[PDB]
Amino acid sequence: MGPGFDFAQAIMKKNTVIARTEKGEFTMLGVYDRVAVIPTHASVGEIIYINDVETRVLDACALRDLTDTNLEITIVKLDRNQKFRDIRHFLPRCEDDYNDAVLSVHTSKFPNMYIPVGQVTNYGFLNLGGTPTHRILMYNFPTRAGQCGGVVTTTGKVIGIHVGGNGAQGFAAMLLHSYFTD
Ligand SMILES: C[C@H]1CCCN(S(C)(=O)=O)[C@@H]1CO
Repeated sequence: MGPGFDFAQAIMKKNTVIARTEKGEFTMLGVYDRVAVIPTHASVGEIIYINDVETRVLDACALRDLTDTNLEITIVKLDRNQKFRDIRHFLPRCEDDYNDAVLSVHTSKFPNMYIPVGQVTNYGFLNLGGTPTHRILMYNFPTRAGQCGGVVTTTGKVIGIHVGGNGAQGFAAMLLHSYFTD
């Protein structure tokens, strides 16, 4: 409808795949080469389905901060025959608050879904499903099961991936440029 949705659509149409694990179907953001991200609660194994194609996992790393606290981001390298558009220049360098964010989802259940979530708070610490978690962003939208892995954008920035909710608020794990230096 506007430039927020325009930037979100541009990311969804080139930089997302549908990932399926034994824990369900997830929006999965491709960042560069064969490297993508997914919430750590997806429990990625040796094999994953990418757009319903059996795909070997070449590497999978559940990120933690230097306090050894969960970040809820898993970085996956996929045995895929095609590279993602490199979007690392749209990643923030620092933890921040944001205005006017969009959460975008693409699964079998929720295709071509875009949610204007509004103001995004650097919330920081969250007890997420019983697990102490750092670098959490919060937005005031009643997100539901099926939205995990959803991409959070502003105009010009890819800032996080949806990892949970409490029925009234939704929570995303930050994406930082420093996670994807090679
Ligand atoms: C292609 C296989 C990879 C290993 C796991 N299995 S399975 C029966 O779902 O456990 C996949 C079958 O589609």
